Amino acid sequence: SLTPFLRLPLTDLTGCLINHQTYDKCGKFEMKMMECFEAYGLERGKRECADLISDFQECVGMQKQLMRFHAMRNERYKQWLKGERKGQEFFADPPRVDAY
Amino acid sequence: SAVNDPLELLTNKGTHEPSFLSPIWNPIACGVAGVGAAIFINWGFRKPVFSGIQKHIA
Amino acid sequence: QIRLLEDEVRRKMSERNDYQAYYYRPSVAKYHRISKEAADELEALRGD
Amino acid sequence: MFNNSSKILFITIMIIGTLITVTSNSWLGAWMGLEINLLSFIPLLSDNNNLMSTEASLKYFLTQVLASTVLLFSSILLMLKNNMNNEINESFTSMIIMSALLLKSGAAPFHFWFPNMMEGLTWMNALMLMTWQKIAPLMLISYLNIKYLLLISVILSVIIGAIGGLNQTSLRKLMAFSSINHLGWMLSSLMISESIWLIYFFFYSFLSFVLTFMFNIFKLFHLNQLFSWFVNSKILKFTLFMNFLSLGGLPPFLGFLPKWLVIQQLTLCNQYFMLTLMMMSTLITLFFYLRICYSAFMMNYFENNWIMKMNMNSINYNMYMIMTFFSIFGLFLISLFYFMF
Amino acid sequence: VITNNTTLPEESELNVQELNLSSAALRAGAFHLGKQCEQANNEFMLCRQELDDPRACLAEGKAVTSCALDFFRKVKKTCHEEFTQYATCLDKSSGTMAFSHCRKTQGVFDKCIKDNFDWDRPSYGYFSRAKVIQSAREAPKKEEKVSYPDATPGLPEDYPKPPAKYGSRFHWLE
Amino acid sequence: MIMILYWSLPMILFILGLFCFVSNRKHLLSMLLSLEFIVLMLFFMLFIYLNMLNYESYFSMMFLTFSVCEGALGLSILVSMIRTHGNDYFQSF
Amino acid sequence: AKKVKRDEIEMRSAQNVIFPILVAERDREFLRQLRRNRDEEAELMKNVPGWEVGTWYGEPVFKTLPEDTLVTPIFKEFYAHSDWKSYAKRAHLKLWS
Amino acid sequence: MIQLMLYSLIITTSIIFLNMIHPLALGLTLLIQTIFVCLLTGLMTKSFWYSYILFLIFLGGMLVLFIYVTSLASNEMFNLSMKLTLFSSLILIFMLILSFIMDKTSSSLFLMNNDMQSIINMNSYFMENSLSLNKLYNFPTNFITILLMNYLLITLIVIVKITKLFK
Amino acid sequence: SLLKRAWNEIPDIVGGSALALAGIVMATIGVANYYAKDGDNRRYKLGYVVYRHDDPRALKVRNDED
Repeated sequence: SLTPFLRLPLTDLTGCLINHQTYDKCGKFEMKMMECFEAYGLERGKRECADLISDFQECVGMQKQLMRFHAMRNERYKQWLKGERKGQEFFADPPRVDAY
Repeated sequence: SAVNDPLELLTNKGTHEPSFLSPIWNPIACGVAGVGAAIFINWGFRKPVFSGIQKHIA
Repeated sequence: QIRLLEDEVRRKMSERNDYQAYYYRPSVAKYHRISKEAADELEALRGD
Repeated sequence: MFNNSSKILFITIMIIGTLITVTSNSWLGAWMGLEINLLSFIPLLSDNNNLMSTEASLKYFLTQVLASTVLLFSSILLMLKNNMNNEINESFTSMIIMSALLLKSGAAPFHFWFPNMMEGLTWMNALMLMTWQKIAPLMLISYLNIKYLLLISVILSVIIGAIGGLNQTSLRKLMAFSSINHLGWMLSSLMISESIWLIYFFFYSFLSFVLTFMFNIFKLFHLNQLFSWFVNSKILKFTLFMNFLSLGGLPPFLGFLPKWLVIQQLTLCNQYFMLTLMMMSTLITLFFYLRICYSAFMMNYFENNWIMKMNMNSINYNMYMIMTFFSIFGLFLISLFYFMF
Repeated sequence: VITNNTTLPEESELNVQELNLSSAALRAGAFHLGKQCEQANNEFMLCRQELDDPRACLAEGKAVTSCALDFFRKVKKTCHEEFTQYATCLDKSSGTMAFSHCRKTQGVFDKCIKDNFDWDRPSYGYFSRAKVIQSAREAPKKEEKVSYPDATPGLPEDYPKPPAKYGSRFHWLE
Repeated sequence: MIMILYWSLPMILFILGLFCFVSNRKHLLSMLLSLEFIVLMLFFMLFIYLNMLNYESYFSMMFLTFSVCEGALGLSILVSMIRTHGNDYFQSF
Repeated sequence: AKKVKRDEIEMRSAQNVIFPILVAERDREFLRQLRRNRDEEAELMKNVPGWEVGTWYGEPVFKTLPEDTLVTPIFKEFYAHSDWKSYAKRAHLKLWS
Repeated sequence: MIQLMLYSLIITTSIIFLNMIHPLALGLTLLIQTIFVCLLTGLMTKSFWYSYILFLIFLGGMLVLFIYVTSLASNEMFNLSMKLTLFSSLILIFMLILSFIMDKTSSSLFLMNNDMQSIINMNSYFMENSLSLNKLYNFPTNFITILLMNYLLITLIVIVKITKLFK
Repeated sequence: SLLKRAWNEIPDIVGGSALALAGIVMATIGVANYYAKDGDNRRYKLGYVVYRHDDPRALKVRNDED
């Protein structure tokens, strides 16, 4: 989080305003990051948090994972458009509802 | 030396003697300012610059 | 001579931002730790 | 604290709101503080006694509200697509946040509201908008780090900021244009460094604070009023008016000390071209200030007849010309300032 | 997220018998089942609580379902009519499946259990308490602290501060 | 694209709101109402983000409490303005 | 109120007894379905420029996680080869499809 | 399907919003928009708690000001145009049939409703608002609520300062 | 004087005010009574709480009846 310059006693209201960490799977990744940011400042740390920022972002952001799905299902439709998939094969089996 | 040593060049080896003016300058600048300001005060108010030296001392 | 040295050092120390000085931007995990504590405080508290 | 007791209250809430911003940890908190500033300031600006105050209020509100709207919005995007307040790099996510902040503080291309404001505002109300309503958006601009946008702002922060000042005859509009030019210096200075930016704003606050605070005292609202304002001797008419040249920061006026500091560090960054342009325009800023000082440099002009005596508040005058005396002999305090190292 | 290099179980490993019972079926036999098999559950979902990776908890999970299966087979043999009636109350009686509407059948079903195994219906909240248990898996994850050797250092309060060199080291020393 | 399928609708509405905010209207009421629609969209972007977040959700109130205050201030100055001039019509500007 | 707390706790006490059995029969289906789900992700992108199952054309989606770390797929991924009828059957149960 | 139909209804009403110029017609348009947005955020939320909240504050109370002060009425009533209605119906329908066509899932959000959370999640079996609104009151993030209430107090001090111009 | 004056003018507010003062006093009594028993090792725990033997929470679990 961008650093309040003055850090006066009224950062004490909004600093913990809204926290990623608590009760979040990404929160574990937040700690993996935010410790390093504390270690290397905010400028060298932003340089040297390659994996930490990548995964932390991926967990909440879901960019990489979700876009993988979008191409994955588009490709299913694309073969259907080319006609490879017919009325039956066009979809797979349904996961048991009690799963996930 | 013949050796451009950064640390030793920086080190407080001394040889810095303050003037009779070196420390005193600030006291006799701020006080001179405040005294002049009081004279400035009376000058604009159409009051004797000498008058009310309590303002000047403070 | 010393002034030229100071600028050079200030150039390096800004380029790398190694040292916790003028060219540093301290971060803070305190608020995240505090919220971590609040989460701990209330997990054990859950349930009457 | 102008007429009523509520002036103290809204000032207090305003301070808290803006102080939240400068101490805000995340964009949302900063946005929160900004809106609280929006509340606290509107009632002071919108005096119920006259008319012009009220029209300034819609324009101020109708502008700031959109600024806050866009600011928070662009915050979400940045802090979505980056999922983190400190993005790895400045992309299109971030320029919008500056464009919000630049409008909020009235920077170069987004300024037109700001002169129209001055007509409505009274003096200290104007003053208070001049000084304090520009801290928070600027300190946020510090966090944003897009070089080129600030640079276009700095380029245009003096051109209009001085060319318009040449044209205005209402002191209200001149102060607007004077600050937009000075705002050019802060913006460049903040692109360079922050400690120097902090200093320069403070001296600007001091200088603008004293300046308008006497204009409030004597209620001089038009160049004619300046030429006509009675003074017993027509000498303090001239001693007091040195500060109009401290605006340009010519060495023996203490406005030089900040401009020197910014110039020194800026050229140390090697943006020499930018210095030349701002500093070229500085002369145009100082140009119309001499246009103001035709009232006092020469003495014993043609005056109105009916006036015989001129009077003013003890408190305001006692405070005012202490600040002036510093604007006269400020440099020799070269030692007293140790925040430049 | 899963990849072909990752390890998963065997189809046969997953293929184990499951209860097939209804909500009313389970919620009827809940209490007298809870105390017979809690070690199974306890160590089972204890390892789940501490460690989330389910690949290892498969074995103890198989134990949990088997243990419940065993209990109901005993119920099936011994007290059928009593248990079935209690089940029929517990759903027909209310759309919220609350024990506070056919306690008479609950009592009689308890009588049959009292006659067969002579077990006692646990307390109102016998399972509500914490469960402090023994360690069987014996896999406490390691408590550790991270080390960034090259963190950004500052000036310690012990670093000697020799008085300044060359005044303010400014243009004319001032 | 994530934004094109998810955060797109909020954009399209938000931009349309601003354009209506800078259009031509007999008085300013259409403007205030225009920015009011924008607030609802502003809430929309805000909530989908706060929904990314397990419990940070509650920040809705903070934004809502602040937003309604802007509207109240908006109506405040307008209504005082009719009362001043006997009208708050853009022809007076 | 004592009576209200009495029965609610009984629900919660009966609650905890049931729960592990659901989790146990839950894990098997999760692992079973994941096996199949990876199979189809392999068998559907047979002819794709550089497809790498469980990743995005090479680099892993997650890296800080040690090896043999199982990350539950997001709900959409878990349903990446499913129809609406399946999807809604679980998603829109608060809303009562 | 409900989600994308709700996009469609919001799009259509938005087109209505940018056309209408009569203040009541605009204020009416906001009213519909608010119901729609409440519905939509509710779907992607853990529950409809916040939807009920902002409904009764934003719509229930606060749009009363807007309609009321916009009771200027234009001095005359609507001249309703059945054409923009028909276009509204027309644009709605083929957007609606496209909604029937569009990809069932991928055209849906990814947020995690209470149902779309996993079964194992021991936290999800609490009262739906308990764990969400926890830290609005528990320290050290509760003082901000105190700031909210005083902000509202100060808001009233402001309104009586602006709404009290000599009458 | 003021005592009967208010109790004659604004009876509902006087009655309401006495109610409020009553509530806060017993509320403070509630907090005190709450922390007599330490109020945090609560008898019944939401979810499924488990502890390995010797865990400081495990050492603290109430062994009482309810």
